Amino acid sequence: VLSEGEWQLVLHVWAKVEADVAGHGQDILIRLFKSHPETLEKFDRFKHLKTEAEMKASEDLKKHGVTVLTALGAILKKKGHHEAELKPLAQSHATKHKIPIKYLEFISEAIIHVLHSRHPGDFGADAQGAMNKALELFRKDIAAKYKELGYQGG
Ligand code: HEM
Repeated sequence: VLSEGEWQLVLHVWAKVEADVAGHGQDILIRLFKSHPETLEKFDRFKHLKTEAEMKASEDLKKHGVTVLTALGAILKKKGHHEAELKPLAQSHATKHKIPIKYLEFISEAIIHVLHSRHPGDFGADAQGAMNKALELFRKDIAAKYKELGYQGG
């Protein structure tokens, strides 16, 4: 789907994420919750966290951010050949809970924001476009897996 050069830009910046998965995951989740507070409602065990400092101090939130970015990184490294990885994630997101595709757009925005805030020298326009396409592909394929399970993602 993406070109080889696009995937290489995606994985180049992802290598920077891997130097500090926990910190990236905290900042991505906090940006998501700050920018779109309705998403915090989906996490019953994070609802009692009232400030950014409380969110940074929560080991539970930090652990979940690592779980999130580990799954995403594994998907990105498949360079689109990710059906076996996306199916369980769709089930996690469409069965136990109901995570609309729009919420995946919100977290994608937070991912772009944090990557550019931390790594501007390795996340210029071409890299941003590549990551945007990779996350678009992720969201499109997740949406199809949602429908397979009976969830329209709305
Ligand atoms: C890049 C996008 C995302 C990725 C890669 C991702 C990944 C994951 C993973 C790996 C799990 C654990 C699944 C398991 O082990 O059973 C999970 C659970 C969950 N996700 Fe996501 N997630 C993403 C976005 C979101 C968003 C945007 C929301 C809500 C607005 C959300 C809500 C949840 C909830 C509520 C759970 C259950 C966690 C719990 O039981 O405490 N996810 N996610």
